[PDB]
Amino acid sequence: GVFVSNGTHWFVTQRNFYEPQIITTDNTFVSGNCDVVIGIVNNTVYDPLQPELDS
Amino acid sequence: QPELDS
Amino acid sequence: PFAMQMAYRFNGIGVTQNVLYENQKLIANQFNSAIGKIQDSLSSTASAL
Ligand SMILES: *[C@@H]1O[C@H](CO)[C@@H](O[C@@H]2O[C@H](CO)[C@@H](O)[C@H](O)[C@H]2NC(C)=O)[C@H](O)[C@H]1NC(C)=O
Ligand SMILES: *[C@@H]1O[C@H](CO)[C@@H](O[C@@H]2O[C@H](CO)[C@@H](O)[C@H](O)[C@H]2NC(C)=O)[C@H](O)[C@H]1NC(C)=O
Ligand SMILES: *[C@@H]1O[C@H](CO)[C@@H](O)[C@H](O)[C@H]1NC(C)=O
Repeated sequence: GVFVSNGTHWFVTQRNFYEPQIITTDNTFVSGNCDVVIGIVNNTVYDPLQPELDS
Repeated sequence: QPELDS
Repeated sequence: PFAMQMAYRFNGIGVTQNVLYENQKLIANQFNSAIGKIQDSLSSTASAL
């Protein structure tokens, strides 16, 4: 999918039907550092497991 | 979750 | 945007889209050179058509 902004918050959605999701680490993949992407944006990436695996 | 509850 | 279009077309041939984003200037320079080669091959030939 694509990263979209509704004006204040960032989401990820599929390209052919608008259905926004919270950006997690099951949604995305990591590659490299932030200085070789023209147009990169600062935001947070949620961990979907760790706030309730702290046991 | 229900096994690595360290 | 055109670089996001090109990233999704890289994704269509089985290459991950970070390859496009990390090599964006090299890919655009290779494209502009190939367009120039078409143009001077049509300015210097006889029977392409
Ligand atoms: C963009 O999405 C965010 C998150 O879904 C919206 O934030 C919510 O706004 C309503 C009212 O404005 C609040 O009651 C909620 O508590 C907010 N949620 C969060 C998580 O902050 C935001 O309003 C949306 N912006 C637009 C322009 O639609
Ligand atoms: C996004 O966040 C980073 C920090 O995580 C910002 O990077 C800093 O930018 C200032 C301004 O040029 C530099 O002095 C710092 O050295 C940068 N930090 C690092 C670690 O490189 C960046 O400016 C933010 N982007 C935007 C658009 O605000
Ligand atoms: C988009 O254009 C603005 C100027 O209108 C420029 O500052 C910015 O770098 C451009 N972003 C990308 C991703 O090319």
